[PDB]
Amino acid sequence: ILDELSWRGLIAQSTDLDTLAAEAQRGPMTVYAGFDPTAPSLHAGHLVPLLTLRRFQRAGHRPIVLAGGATGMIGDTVAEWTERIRGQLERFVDFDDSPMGAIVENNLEWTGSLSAIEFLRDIGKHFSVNVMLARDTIRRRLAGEGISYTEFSYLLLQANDYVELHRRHGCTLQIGGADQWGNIIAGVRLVRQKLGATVHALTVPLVTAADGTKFGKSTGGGSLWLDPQMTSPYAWYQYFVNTADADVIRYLRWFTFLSADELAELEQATAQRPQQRAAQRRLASELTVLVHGEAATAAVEHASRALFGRGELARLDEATLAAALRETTVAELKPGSPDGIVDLLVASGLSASKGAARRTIHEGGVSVNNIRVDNEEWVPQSSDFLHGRWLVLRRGKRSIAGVERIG
Amino acid sequence: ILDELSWRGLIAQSTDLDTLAAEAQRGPMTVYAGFDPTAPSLHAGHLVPLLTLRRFQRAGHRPIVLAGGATGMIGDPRDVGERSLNEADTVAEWTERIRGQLERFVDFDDSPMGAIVENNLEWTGSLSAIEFLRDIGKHFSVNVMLARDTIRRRLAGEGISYTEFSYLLLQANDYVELHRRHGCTLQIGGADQWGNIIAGVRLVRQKLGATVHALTVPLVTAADGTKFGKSTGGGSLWLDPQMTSPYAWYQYFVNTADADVIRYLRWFTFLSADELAELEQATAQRPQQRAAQRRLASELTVLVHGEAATAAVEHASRALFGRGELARLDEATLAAALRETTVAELKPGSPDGIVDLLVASGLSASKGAARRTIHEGGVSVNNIRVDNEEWVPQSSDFLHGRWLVLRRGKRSIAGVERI
Repeated sequence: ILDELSWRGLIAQSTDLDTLAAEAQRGPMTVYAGFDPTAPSLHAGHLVPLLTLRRFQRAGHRPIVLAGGATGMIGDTVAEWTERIRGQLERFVDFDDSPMGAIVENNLEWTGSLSAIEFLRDIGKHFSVNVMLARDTIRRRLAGEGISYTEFSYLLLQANDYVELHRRHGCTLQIGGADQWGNIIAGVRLVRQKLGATVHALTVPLVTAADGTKFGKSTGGGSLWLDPQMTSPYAWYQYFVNTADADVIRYLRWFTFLSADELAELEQATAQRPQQRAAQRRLASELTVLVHGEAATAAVEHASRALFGRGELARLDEATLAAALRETTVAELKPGSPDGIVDLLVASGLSASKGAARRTIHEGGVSVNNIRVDNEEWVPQSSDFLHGRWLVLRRGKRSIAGVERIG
Repeated sequence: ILDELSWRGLIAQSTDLDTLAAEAQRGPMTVYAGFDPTAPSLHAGHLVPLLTLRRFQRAGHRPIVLAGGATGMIGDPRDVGERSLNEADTVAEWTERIRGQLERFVDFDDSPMGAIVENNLEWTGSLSAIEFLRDIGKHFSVNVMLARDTIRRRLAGEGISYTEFSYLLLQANDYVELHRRHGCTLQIGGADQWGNIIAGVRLVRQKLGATVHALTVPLVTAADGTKFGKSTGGGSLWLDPQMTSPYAWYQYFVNTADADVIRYLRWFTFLSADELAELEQATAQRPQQRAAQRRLASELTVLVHGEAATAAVEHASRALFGRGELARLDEATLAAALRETTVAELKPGSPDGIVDLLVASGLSASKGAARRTIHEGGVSVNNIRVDNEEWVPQSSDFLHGRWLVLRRGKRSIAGVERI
């Protein structure tokens, strides 16, 4: 288990690895990871922690998801969050009535009834201002935009959480994002002091692409939401299928369960057959199946291939095609007005100039509905529209835009 | 009132005086001062803020003494084993003892100007970690708190616990809470306390939008540079009689240097500018007579221990050096009086003779040197010139059947206490 995470490169930081491995084989651990419940859904940023809990469960350990209700209430519906999220959480970890079964806790269970005086006396006395400050995270925030005394205290609440989870569920490892380290180790120390017991920390890296951009950002720079109504399965698939070649294997070994040999063979694919995207499409299906299931993934794949001349877009059902198209720019054609391939290309944002359109058309690079267009004056026939609503324009084999009929 | 304080020289630092003056005329302010002592008693160190509170009342305003109960309840690293059984009862004992003393300085009665003594546990006790961090903690910059130089200097080396770093927020909060509950509009303290008093002023504006005020009072230093309110060698002078006898209280103030006596009279008492002028001349002209110091001692012993105990302490210190009759003295006073000097304990069997007692009590170094000093000039036993050498103490000589007052010249005295 620590061997798995290690070959995959998933262990950013940790307490003693040998002492931890020792605890692992000893018997089924209870691992936990924290979550802010103010959010209406889990997004792409929760994937590594969540996936890493899944990894621990497979290896036979028990995962706990700790809802940070305390902070949500201080910070700047916590029963509601759970059931809003439970559909998603279940995709990663298993909730059964047995020993390794998953389990959502809420740190309000203890923090909610914690007085200011207990906090300051029984927790705060074990903490040195210097040590707390003595951190690049807080030191950056101190040098940067400043930190409030409340923001500075979170560490203590977070530490207490570990003590309280160890007491209540025999919990002995906390996992988190690489940036959450201080929070976690604080908890290990507190547990040592308040309880005499020895426990562990292990962080996983933040994912950031070779080009420097941060993982899980959408088109508008928002979040990639696990929730289908917020981020469509298509938007979800699309995202991972457009992973750079630089990153695709790393992402695969970090996010999926492919064996090192399977990853060897895909590594070759990216080397020898890069325009074919074997690695991207595999990554895309694995992460889309994970979150949105197989049936939903199947549609998206067909749609995705159809849209790029690799398929049959007549056989895609309106719901699917519509969703697919609404992720690209779409020119909404009405009575009048374009009604011509040249016009449509510029309107849909596929060609900049009407001049540019003409050019690419005469290079054979333009296709409507996967059929090529030679003629500069081409006009859309009535029977061309898919489901009476849609045209699919494409330049080369990579860039597509839509056209929506309107009344 | 601001003029009263102004000429007496009692404004160490303040927020704008004009604005504060404005509010004073507008009518009765509620002024507060806080105390969070070690022991369960005030000492000389508290006099100035407290007597200053008294001035506010005399000037028509309402004083509040805020017992800072929260800090002590947080301060002990002791654990529930041992914290619990006692915690809340000793806090309630600490407040009543202090409230008893407070009644000397400030008049409690139902009335608008009626003093209130509160304990900041009436809000902090039920304050939750979440409320704390949410409602109060958000208004503080860590950067700003680190800058504050009490903290800046104390944060060098091992530095400080999260708890010690937090007290500021709770201190500040007391101001907010007291403005909510009593429309409290000014806090006063010692000069050193400015830092966290303004912390409160500030927090009251942020949280509550109101502009409130701050006025500190001077820390008292002798003209010779020494700190006020410390024992000859050691520590505090307590307001509690069974920690510091009334005699010791009187004598502390009777020994105020000439250099300080008028200033202290000016800060600790209600004498007029003219009355002070009179005593100032008195001190310059007749320094030996100690008029100023005796007034100080008298004024401050009455304030704390009442007229009767002051009456006793004056009679005792007169009778003890011949000038008055020690048959009249309260045993309690006489005991204190002799316990300041060097007292020789006469157990049963040990020698009685006047010469033995002289050597026992430190008044003479030898059995002969004693025999010597007895002759023309004399030792006195209970203001009685002893002229025989083999003089033994009769049973009826012992004052309250316990004490002999031995005196060598007219200045050095010692006590004999039969066990």
